[PDB]
Amino acid sequence: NISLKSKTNGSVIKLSDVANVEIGSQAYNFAILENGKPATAAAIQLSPG
Amino acid sequence: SISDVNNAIRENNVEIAPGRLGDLPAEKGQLITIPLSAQGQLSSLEQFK
Repeated sequence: NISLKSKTNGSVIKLSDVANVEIGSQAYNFAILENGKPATAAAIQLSPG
Repeated sequence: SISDVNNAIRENNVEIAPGRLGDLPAEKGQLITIPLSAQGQLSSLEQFK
């Protein structure tokens, strides 16, 4: 519902008009497959020594 | 005024940012991803003059 002033029409429009707003991952770089089934994982490393 | 000269030199030499084609999230059926860049900097004396 964010208001945005439109030059051509002269009336306020909404952000939905010029974009789709969703909730999703900040980055889409990596993905995981545990046994062919999508999942999420994190790798644990140990300090030297 | 000197501000005009400085602003013109700022804007015409802009350092456009690099990007990529077909980055995640991607459409279904995308088979090619290619980095792309755009040169926006002045090259030599002639352009600056």
